[PDB]
Amino acid sequence: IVGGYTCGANTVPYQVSLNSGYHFCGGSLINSQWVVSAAHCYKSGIQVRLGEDNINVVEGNEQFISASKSIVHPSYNSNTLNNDIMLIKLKSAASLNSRVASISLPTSCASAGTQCLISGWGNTKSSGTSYPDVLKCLKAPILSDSSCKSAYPGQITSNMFCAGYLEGGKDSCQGDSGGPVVCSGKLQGIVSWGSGCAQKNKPGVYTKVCNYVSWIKQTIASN
Ligand SMILES: NCCCCc1ccccc1
Ligand SMILES: [Ca+2]
Repeated sequence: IVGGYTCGANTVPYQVSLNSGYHFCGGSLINSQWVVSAAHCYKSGIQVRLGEDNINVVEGNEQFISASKSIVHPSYNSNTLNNDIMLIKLKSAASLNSRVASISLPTSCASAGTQCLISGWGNTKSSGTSYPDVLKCLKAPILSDSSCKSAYPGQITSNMFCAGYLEGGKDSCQGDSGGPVVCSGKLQGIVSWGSGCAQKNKPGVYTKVCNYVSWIKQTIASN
């Protein structure tokens, strides 16, 4: 997260860190045994880390649980990142509490101008590299579909939206991938891609979760 703030411990209780010996992507807890992330975060050997603030220190509210199954979206295209969504089932159910809680799926899509909360442990610089240990947060509005498509000609599909600031300075970045965009209490986006971070006229692109709710609900119910 570039241009954001320190969230504070456990203030984003649905935020997960995906770990394969190191943090590599975020995700969102959507019930006790299922996490939503980006398909581009797919890998073997994932441990889901719940209840994290500092990812390099054991602070007392963590739950570490191996993934038992990953399900990349049937139509994920790694070339274009269309359908950049993946479900991860936990080997055992998380113990739900204050510090570890699920986030609701959308009932309908969000509108341009709606403010959302984006969070992660990604790079905090556009001027180089610096990875935080504690969770970072950013409030940002959903941008109009036309400003998104103007920013990224030929590359935005109906399964994507842009959020942030065309002026630059405030964005998601490397390491935030797969994490949440929460608007009005619902998971409306997943950190998906962009051109650099926090650059002028290049806002972040996010998977549009409202298009996937029926797939998520059917998949969970069958698995
Ligand atoms: N604002 C876009 C978010 C950055 C996502 C990302 C994923 C993988 C490699 C670099 C960046
Ligand atoms: Ca920790």
